Amino acid sequence: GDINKAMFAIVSFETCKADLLKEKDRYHNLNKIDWQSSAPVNEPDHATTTP
Amino acid sequence: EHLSRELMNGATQITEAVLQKDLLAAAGTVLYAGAATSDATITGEGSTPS
Repeated sequence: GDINKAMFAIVSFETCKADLLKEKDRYHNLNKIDWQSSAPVNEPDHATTTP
Repeated sequence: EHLSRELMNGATQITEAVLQKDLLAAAGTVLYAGAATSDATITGEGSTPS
């Protein structure tokens, strides 16, 4: 019943490649990402208003 | 993940094929190559192949 006692929290958000490239040093393994296969249409769990 | 991905790809392929067949069946201006006048007449052998 207390948020401060929670062990973990997991969030799903939408980004593009330019957003990740805004801070290049922060992220690794960008070249292995499959941008076609991880579209919002593939993942049903994420709830969004995007067509 | 793999099962879900293949399921969704199948869905998109099916819907596109369904649209295409309706487009072909609802054509307004129809031309038959050669001397054919109906789908049964198209023939590849003769004086005038289709």
